[PDB]
Amino acid sequence: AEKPKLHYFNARGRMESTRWLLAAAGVEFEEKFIKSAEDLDKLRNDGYLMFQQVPMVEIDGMKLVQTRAILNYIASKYNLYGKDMKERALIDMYSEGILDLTEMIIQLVICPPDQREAKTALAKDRTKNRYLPAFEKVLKSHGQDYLVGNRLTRVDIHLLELLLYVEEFDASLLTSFPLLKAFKSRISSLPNVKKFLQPGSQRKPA
Amino acid sequence: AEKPKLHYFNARGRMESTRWLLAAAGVEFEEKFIKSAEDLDKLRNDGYLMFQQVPMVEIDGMKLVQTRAILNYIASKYNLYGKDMKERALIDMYSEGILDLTEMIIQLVICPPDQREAKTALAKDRTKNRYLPAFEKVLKSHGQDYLVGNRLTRVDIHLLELLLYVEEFDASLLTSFPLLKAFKSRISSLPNVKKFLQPGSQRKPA
Ligand SMILES: [Cl-]
Repeated sequence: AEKPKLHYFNARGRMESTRWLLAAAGVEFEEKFIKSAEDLDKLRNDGYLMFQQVPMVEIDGMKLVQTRAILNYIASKYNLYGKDMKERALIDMYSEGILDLTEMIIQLVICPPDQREAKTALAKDRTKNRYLPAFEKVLKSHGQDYLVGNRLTRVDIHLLELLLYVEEFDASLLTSFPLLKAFKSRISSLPNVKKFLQPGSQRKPA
Repeated sequence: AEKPKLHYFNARGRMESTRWLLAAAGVEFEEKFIKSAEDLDKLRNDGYLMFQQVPMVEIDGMKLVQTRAILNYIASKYNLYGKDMKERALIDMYSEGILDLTEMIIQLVICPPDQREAKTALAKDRTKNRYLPAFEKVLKSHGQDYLVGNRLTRVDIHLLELLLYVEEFDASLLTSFPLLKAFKSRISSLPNVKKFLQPGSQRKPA
């Protein structure tokens, strides 16, 4: 199938950034949900999971695991990875910061309830004082609609996804970043993104 | 300077994989060690650290942070990232597995002493039963000297580095993987790698 096939639980988890990037690229995709231990064991026994873990994406004859490998391939394939290696260096630097903050926020519910408060205060401080200032500064410096190269790249999508999660986590964290507010509304208005934001899409709930 | 400039503590930590890749590529580099809080604050105040953290590498007019961004740029620049995006997909999938295991092993000393035993047993199980079998299988399947494309790529260097750390951590973990033993000796014998393995190089101690 030329539709990529996404193997994961029926949940956001580690697959959601790949759903976002495919949706932004206008690429229809199929999901095969892991609903049982037998589902996972079959993928493992069939040799489909190089390190016995999901996300796995079947695409272009490959069985790709590791979300960073999956995202890199999708971004290159659909021209969302910039035009040269210096542009990719900016995209990667920006993207890695976003993934680090996203990981901290996701880790809050996997962490035991008695440490969730302490890691929540830390995640909020890092959001307000380390990560969002860096991206506000990028947008303020060049004044362009997109993070890199004055055109849509993968990291605009990664940032929108993060901004949506911040709004779920604590909407007040966004109030002091006006260029990021405007960015969120702009990227949300891209036709493929608008479609993915609508109820009924493959976007997964919190 | 066309020598890249590596900003970090005088320690392996998160900079060592970049030292390895530059050394394997035959690229002379300069180190500027953070020896004081003033050193770090200056980098931060001067706007050199996008997310206020090191590693940072000055290269080709850029101030690159996030080790994955740094490594991606160095690999592309010095032709250690394969020849097409499908080859990069394999390189990335392999590399991400290696980084995940390396992180677990590094985390053992940062973790408090009273949990080091439990995470050590887990790291050893993952080494023996998840990660090293995957790479033994890659080498066994194609029987070639290198992981990807039958030529040296970044991930051969990442794997050698991991194999050296496994040998420090618990040398018995390697005994059942004969193709990985042979791989370690082969990659160690590359002229640029031999040089980096010699006492007196910029390779950092444990
Ligand atoms: Cl990457």
